[PDB]
Amino acid sequence: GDFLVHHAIALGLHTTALILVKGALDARGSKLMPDKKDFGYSFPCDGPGRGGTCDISAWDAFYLSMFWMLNTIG
Amino acid sequence: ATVGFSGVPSDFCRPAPTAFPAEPAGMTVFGARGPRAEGHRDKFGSRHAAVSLACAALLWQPISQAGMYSIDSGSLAKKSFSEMEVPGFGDAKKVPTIESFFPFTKNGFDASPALFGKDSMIVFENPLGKCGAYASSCHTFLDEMGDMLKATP
Amino acid sequence: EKSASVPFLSKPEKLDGSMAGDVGFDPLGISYFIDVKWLREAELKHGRICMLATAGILVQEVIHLPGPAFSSKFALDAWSTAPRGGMVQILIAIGLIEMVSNRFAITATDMFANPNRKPGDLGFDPLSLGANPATRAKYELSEVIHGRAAMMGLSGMIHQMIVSKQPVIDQLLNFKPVDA
Amino acid sequence: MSPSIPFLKKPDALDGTAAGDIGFDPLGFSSLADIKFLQEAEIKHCRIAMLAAAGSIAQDIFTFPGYSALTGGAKMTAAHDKLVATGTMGQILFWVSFAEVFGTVALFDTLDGKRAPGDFKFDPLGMGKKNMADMQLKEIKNGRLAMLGIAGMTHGYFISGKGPLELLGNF
Amino acid sequence: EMSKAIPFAERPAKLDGKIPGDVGFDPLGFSDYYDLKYLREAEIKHGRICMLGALGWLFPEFAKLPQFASLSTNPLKAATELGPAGWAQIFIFVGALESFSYEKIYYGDSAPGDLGFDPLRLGKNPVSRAHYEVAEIKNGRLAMIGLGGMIHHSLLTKQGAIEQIMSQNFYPSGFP
Amino acid sequence: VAGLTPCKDSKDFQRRLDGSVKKLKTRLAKYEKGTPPALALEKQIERTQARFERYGKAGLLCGTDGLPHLITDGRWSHSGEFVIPGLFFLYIAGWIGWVGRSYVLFARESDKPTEKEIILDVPAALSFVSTGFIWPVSAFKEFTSGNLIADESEITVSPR
Amino acid sequence: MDSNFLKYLSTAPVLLTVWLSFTAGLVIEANRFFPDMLYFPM
Amino acid sequence: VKRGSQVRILRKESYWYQDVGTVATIDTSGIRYPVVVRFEKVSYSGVNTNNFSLDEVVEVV
Amino acid sequence: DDLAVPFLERPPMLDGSYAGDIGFDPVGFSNYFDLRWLREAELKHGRVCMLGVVGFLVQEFVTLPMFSNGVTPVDDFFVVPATGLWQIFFTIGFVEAFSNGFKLTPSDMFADDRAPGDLGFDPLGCGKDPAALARRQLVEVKNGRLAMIAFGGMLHQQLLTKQGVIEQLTNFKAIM
Ligand code: CLA
Ligand code: KC2
Ligand SMILES: CC1=C(C#C/C(C)=C/C=C/C(C)=C/C=C/C=C(C)/C=C/C=C(\C)C#CC2=C(C)C[C@@H](O)CC2(C)C)C(C)(C)C[C@H](O)C1
Ligand SMILES: CC1=C(C#C/C(C)=C/C=C/C(C)=C/C=C/C=C(C)/C=C/C=C(\C)C#CC2=C(C)C[C@@H](O)CC2(C)C)C(C)(C)C[C@H](O)C1
Ligand SMILES: CC1=C(C#C/C(C)=C/C=C/C(C)=C/C=C/C=C(C)/C=C/C=C(\C)C#CC2=C(C)C[C@@H](O)CC2(C)C)C(C)(C)C[C@H](O)C1
Ligand SMILES: CC1=CCCC(C)(C)[C@H]1/C=C/C(C)=C/C=C/C(C)=C/C=C/C=C(C)/C=C/C=C(C)/C=C/C1=C(C)CCCC1(C)C
Ligand SMILES: CCCCCCCCCCCCO[C@H]1O[C@H](CO)[C@@H](O[C@H]2O[C@H](CO)[C@@H](O)[C@H](O)[C@H]2O)[C@H](O)[C@H]1O
Ligand code: SF4
Repeated sequence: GDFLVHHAIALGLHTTALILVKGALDARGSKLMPDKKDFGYSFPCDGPGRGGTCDISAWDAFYLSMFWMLNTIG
Repeated sequence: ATVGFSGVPSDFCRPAPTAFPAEPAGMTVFGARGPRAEGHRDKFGSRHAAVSLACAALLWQPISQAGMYSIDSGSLAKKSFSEMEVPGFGDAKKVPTIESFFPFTKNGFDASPALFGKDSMIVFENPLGKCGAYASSCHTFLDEMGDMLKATP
Repeated sequence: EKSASVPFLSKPEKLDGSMAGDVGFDPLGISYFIDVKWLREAELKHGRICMLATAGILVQEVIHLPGPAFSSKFALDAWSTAPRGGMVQILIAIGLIEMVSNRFAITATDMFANPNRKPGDLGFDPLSLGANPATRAKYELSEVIHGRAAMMGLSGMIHQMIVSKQPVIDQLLNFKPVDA
Repeated sequence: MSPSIPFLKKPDALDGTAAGDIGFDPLGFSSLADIKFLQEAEIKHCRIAMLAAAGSIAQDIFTFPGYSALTGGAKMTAAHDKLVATGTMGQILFWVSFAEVFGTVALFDTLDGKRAPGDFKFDPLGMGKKNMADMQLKEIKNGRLAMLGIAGMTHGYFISGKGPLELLGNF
Repeated sequence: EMSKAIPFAERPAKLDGKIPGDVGFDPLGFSDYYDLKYLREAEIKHGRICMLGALGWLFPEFAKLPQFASLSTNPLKAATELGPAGWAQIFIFVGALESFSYEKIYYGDSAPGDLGFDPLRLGKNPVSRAHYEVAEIKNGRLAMIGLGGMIHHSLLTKQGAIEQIMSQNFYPSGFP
Repeated sequence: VAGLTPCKDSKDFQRRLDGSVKKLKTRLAKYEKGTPPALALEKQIERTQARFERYGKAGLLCGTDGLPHLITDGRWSHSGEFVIPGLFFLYIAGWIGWVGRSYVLFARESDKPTEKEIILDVPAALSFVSTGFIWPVSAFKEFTSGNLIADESEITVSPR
Repeated sequence: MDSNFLKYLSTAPVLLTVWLSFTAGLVIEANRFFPDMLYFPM
Repeated sequence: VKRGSQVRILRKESYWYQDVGTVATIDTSGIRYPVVVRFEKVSYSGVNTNNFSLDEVVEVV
Repeated sequence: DDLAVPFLERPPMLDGSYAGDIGFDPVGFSNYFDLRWLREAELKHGRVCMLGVVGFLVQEFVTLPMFSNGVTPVDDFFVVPATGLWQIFFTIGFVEAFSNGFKLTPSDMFADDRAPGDLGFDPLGCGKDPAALARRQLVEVKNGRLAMIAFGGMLHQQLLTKQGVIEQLTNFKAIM
């Protein structure tokens, strides 16, 4: 049981790190919005133009990582 | 459409050579027909293979019955080469010998000049026994068919 | 226009009669989607293995190698009683044989990459019996028909042995019809 | 047509020059195998079977001292088994194999066309210097007869437990 | 065009047969990807390691240094028994030797495996030098194979190679 | 033995077997003999007994709870618990991935790759499926020939 | 058979359903004839 | 780079950065981004064509 | 002129230059290996076996004061000190190395194209004349072959009967 819950904790840490690291590294730009640094850290979106750009910010990466961090600590 | 299993990598977009080696027509007994270096068939042809195999069999004949044979006691007695002790090799008084290459006795195989020996011999079991195709003590397939044809409900 | 083996069905388009044993038998049309070269290679391999299988099932019932491990008239029992290490050795040797005989071309994408590679021709002719053009066609037809007959015979032998739980010759000599 | 089988056509691989060639090959083994290999095999079988039949008859007639003691009076294949246990058959097989290595070399020189099948150039007394074709026909005919004869002797021994002459005496 | 080792396969592009120990054997094409000089140096070093290892797998079974008489004839058991201090000294000696290799690989160019060690001057004759290069490569390969086999046989039987041969327990009883 | 006891000689394992069999027998007591329910429950009892006996003889280790535990550390005495099954998986998974990649490239070099990806060319797909059996040597051959790994300058990447 | 019908059978969802049903049958029959295999037998 | 030639894109903001396209036309009038490149891969916006400068495209071998 | 095996062709590589050549090579080792190396091996074996036959004869009657006498010459080897055996082995190794000029392998043994079996050993100058040189080359090769066979026979019969050669001849007992 400890083994299984430990690997659950490993999953949680790795996924929270995934969200946060992706947000940090794509904060300056991505293929969808290659000029994100111009818009900053916590802009709402870039519109429905290129198929939809909801939650395309590093602030949004933080916002999702906070659900995952609450899941892991739980 | 595409016919699958063509065997041609270009059809499936897989890497392949551009010039394929031609197939010579030379055969070596106990070998294969295919591309070989020059003089390979001449040097290592069917003659080479067969004569080497004959030499191998002739060398097997001593090996199969390998062992120190002595008539000092008055009768031919065989003793494993492992028994002999060799000087000048420190702790290892007894050293590997031909029995290491050919452990016939360990597996309980009685080798002989010909492959098999008396103790380890091919077993021929007669399948027929005392059966006959028809009207015999054993009930054969033909007997079954006959009995069914002559059966009474 | 119509197949020779099955008159009411049309002749399989991909079967042009060049291959030995070709009677236009392909009712399900496998040759349309599978290369006939691959199919014939597989057919010859299966036929050769089943030729050897029938010969072995029939022979090792009467003649065995020395030893209790090899003493088994029933072939399905021999499968289990024979030394497991020996059987694994046979498996590894078959793998190496496939690799070397096919010359590293053992996949559906590369088997016939060389134009010289012909279906079922692995370069196996130790005694050079196939170098005579006059008898080569007859030998090819004989090989194909033998492979087919041996495949059917091996299948029948295996399942009749499953049923009767007795060797093939022993069954035929002491036949006992199936009851439940 | 074939002189031996009038209603069958002459086997192609059989030109008729070879000793003992009467066009007898109804099953066409010559069309399958190299006729030089087949001729070498036939001559080998001929010589071995002639020696075997003569040895059977001469063993019925006489037995060397010591061998009778070792074999316990056994005959034919029973003598083979007893003397295999003794070790004599091992010596015979070793030296026959030594001969057969050079036999393999000679077989491949035959297959290369350099040597006539069965020709080991062994004629110390020079018997084969007056009509070699006649002597070859005699050898082949005697070898075929001896193959059949050794078959008969060995299988009569299997039937009865008796050697050739002893069988002919009792029967 | 055709490989010597595999007559039915095309010769590897990088292996043209000029380098010592080359018979065109590269079925998986390591030479195409990895640096051939590095591969040759690694092969030579492995061959030397395993030549010494194969010699030392059997030497203690024949004679032992008086200090290590008690240590087992099984090389693995002897390794366990030696103790941290002797192993540390061996490690320091090996690292001092490997410092020269480090220098020759990362800060120098030279023939693969050439560390300047030829005290007896046996490599001055070019023909003997070529024979010795090929012999070193091939003996190293044979030693690699033999020492791998020896390590696994010791794992199975828990005995030395000569002891295993003499007792004729050539065959396994399962995993250890 | 590592930290636990063999399951073949564990009172907890025996108690679990007894409990399962007793539950099944209690369920069986309310059904007439020879009826389909009785036969099904008897077969369940036989299967339970066979499973427990096989687990006992397999050499599995069982804890205080009476349930088999797996030693997935690399120990050869317990290879059949994780390593050999893991090797079988890796074989099958590499087969699947190799054949999928081969078909992707095949469709890439077609007249309509998207059409080949939604409506498959099952002859070629089966060809690749067959090829997938030597995927380890094939994949390594691709890697060494340089057809597997793409160059850094030939893969699209976002701006920094 | 109609080539259009064969293409329809070759469509992605049909092939996925057939292949996964075949795989499920394989696993189910493996567990039916060799049940309760928690380990590779060694 | 000429017409009907494979060119790899070097514009970092481009959906096809370090990707290959086919030059459809090169305008010699003197506009800022003369070359026109057509791609098989469609972008997020759904366009498979773009205008590039001569310094943002490199011919492939 | 006469061929050893009349029914086999004269081997291509045996042209009669070497002494004792009667076209005897049915298995054709000359077609695979260098005839110079083969003749060097033949002469070395023949010389070792000539000395070995003389040693078998002498050892059974005469024993050096320092050593103890075994029952048979083959057993004399086991009776003698091991360090003495090792000294003899190493002296033979040094003799071989010096005589071959540290060219001991097929690659370089004949790099100077020295005649096979010609190690420059003629202290008494018995080989000065030419015709005597040829006749004695034939005598040497024939005697070496005969001594090879004779040494094999003596070794094996001594191992079997556990008696010296002359002792066996004087008291001959059939094996069975
Ligand atoms: C019955 C038990 C079971 C089940 C139902 C699954 C199910 C799954 N496993 Mg598997 N797995 C199992 C046992 C099982 N596993 C065991 C016992 C092991 C230990 C060896 C693994 C080890 C394993 C790994 C290492 C991975 C999976 C993955 C997966 C998932 C995707 C597999 C896939 O897409 O294949 C189709 C195949 C492909 C798409 C090809 C690429 C991926 C495969 C696995 C590569 C195989 C070859 C490669 C050289 C291996 C390198 C491994 C190394 C880096 C550690 C899937 C849910 C994958 C996953 O979770 O990815 C996120 C994955 O990467 N499994
Ligand atoms: C090719 C043959 C050969 C050569 C060329 C050769 C040359 C030299 C030289 C000069 C280079 C010296 C200086 C020298 C010295 C010693 N030799 Mg030696 N020797 C040869 C052969 C044997 C044998 C067979 C034995 C032997 C021995 C000894 C002992 C010790 C004796 C003892 O232990 O009392 C000593 C001191 C005996 C021995 O070690 O016995 C256990 C012993 O049996 N030697 N030996
Ligand atoms: C190729 C080649 C060579 C070769 C070779 C070799 C070794 C060739 C070997 C060929 C072999 C072994 C052929 C075997 C064929 C067997 C058949 C057709 C069986 C049919 C059984 C049937 C119908 C049945 C049945 C039955 C069933 C099921 C039910 C039963 O109640 C009844 C019954 C038993 C009748 C060599 C080595 C010479 C080299 C040469 O250079 C090239
Ligand atoms: C090479 C060569 C030379 C030579 C030589 C040598 C050594 C030649 C040796 C020749 C030999 C031994 C010939 C033997 C032939 C035997 C036959 C035909 C047997 C037939 C048996 C039959 C028909 C029978 C039978 C029977 C059967 C079936 C069953 C029995 O119940 C009944 C019965 C007995 C009737 C010399 C040395 C001269 C030098 C020369 O320069 C060249
Ligand atoms: C550089 C240089 C120098 C030098 C030097 C030196 C010191 C060179 C030393 C070289 C050495 C020690 C080479 C050792 C090779 C050993 C091998 C090939 C073993 C193979 C074993 C096998 C195949 C096996 C096996 C087996 C296995 C696995 C299973 C067993 O059941 C059976 C068996 C036993 C058969 C010096 C110092 C002179 C200076 C000079 O200026 C040049
Ligand atoms: C660190 C540690 C942990 C636990 C064990 C121990 C305490 C000993 C310690 C040390 C372990 C060590 C040093 C292990 C080393 C393992 C070694 C050296 C293994 C060697 C494996 C070698 C193998 C397969 C070789 C396979 C060769 C093959 C097919 C050859 C086949 C071939 C043939 C037959 C014909 C020509 C072509 C080709 C391919 C060359
Ligand atoms: C000749 C040198 C070749 C070196 C390369 C060998 C590499 C791989 C060798 C693997 C070990 C051999 O495999 C072996 O394990 C089996 C385990 O049941 C043995 O199994 C059997 O073997 C012996 C008879 O041969 C019996 O006395 C054993 O009691 C029995 O377990 C087989 O003898 C053989 O199959
Ligand atoms: S839905 Fe997504 S995209 Fe549309 S507006 Fe709200 S956030 Fe921006």
